[PDB]
Amino acid sequence: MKLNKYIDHTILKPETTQEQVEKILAEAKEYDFASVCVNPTWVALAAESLKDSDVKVCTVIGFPLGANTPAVKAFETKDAISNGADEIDMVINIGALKTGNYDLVLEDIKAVVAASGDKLVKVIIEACLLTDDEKVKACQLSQEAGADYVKTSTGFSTGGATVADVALMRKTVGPDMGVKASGGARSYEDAIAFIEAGASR
Amino acid sequence: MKLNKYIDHTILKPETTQEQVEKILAEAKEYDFASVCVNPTWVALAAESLKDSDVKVCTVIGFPLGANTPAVKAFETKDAISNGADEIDMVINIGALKTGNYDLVLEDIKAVVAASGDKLVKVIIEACLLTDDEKVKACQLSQEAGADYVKTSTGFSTGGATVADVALMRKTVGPDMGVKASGGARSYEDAIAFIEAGASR
Repeated sequence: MKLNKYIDHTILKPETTQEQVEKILAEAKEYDFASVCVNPTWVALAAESLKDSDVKVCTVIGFPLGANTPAVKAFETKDAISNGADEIDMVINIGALKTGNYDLVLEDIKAVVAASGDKLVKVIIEACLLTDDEKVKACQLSQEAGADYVKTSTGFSTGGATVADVALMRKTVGPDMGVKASGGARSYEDAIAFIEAGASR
Repeated sequence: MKLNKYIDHTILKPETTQEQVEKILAEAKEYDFASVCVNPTWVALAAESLKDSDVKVCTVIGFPLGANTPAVKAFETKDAISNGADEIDMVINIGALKTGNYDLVLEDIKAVVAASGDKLVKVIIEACLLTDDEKVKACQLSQEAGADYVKTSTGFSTGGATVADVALMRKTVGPDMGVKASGGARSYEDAIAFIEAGASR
């Protein structure tokens, strides 16, 4: 129970204005959600809005395509933290993973984690573009590189979280790593199903 | 009268593998296209493949949502150029522009131009998400900030270049700034229409 703390109040559409972000922040305080998720450009604003609030400021790194260099994702992480971010969601280098360049994927995630400091890092693996072997390998690489969560989706691709995917990730990273279901409409029914599949906080 | 020089051979999908990029490079040299456009993660690979050719290495900054901070876009620009990029396509801060925060838009584009050095900068305005006033102002800001091109689209939103948009951009920036038509599904016929509408190379 207490489903409100399973909700990351998210707004990441490119056309998003300040008014809409402020509306999201207001709703987040009023309904006491776990966090707000904004693009880096709003982090500062969010940080100022939620400084007296259990609600965390979450932002996205190398988002949503994850096709940046590790140096740039690291820099964007440290910048986001300097601007007031509490959590870091990065997008895995999907292309490198599909290429079989696991060394670069690992370097990438480690680059982001190193810059993170005491802040938690979630790695969006973008499951809808992956084979099952690639999902497993993405989660293993995420755990080895020292990430705290694996996340299903950006919400900007062909599909979001599936029960099978969530269960598979949970199986892969064990019980002590976070598994977040993202992407989708998304109804509370979906959230219940994902939690039952092994999704965490 | 010779269309191959209006073509920027582009591959930016997140699932893109090394083999596909190499195929794109091979096709680009073999048919003598203007450039290849890849995400930063491939710039180096492109730079080595096209070091002996007239074909330019083009990459994308703050792509495709343009919702990064100016420091990060500048850093990514410097990183890309250090990796061998010849041209820079940045995405305008669409949200700031829709907010009316023109100061931040201008600071953003100027940051990228400053980091650009002697390399050319195109500003992707993502026209499909904009009103006509915002399109005009995006082009004006791009011009004021010292960019060399205005571009219609990222190819990752609801629509790409339209003849009307191109004509409007050309009308806005005059005859000495570049106007590039990019985006969704593009037959040579469309390219003809856009060139006649005022698109450059």
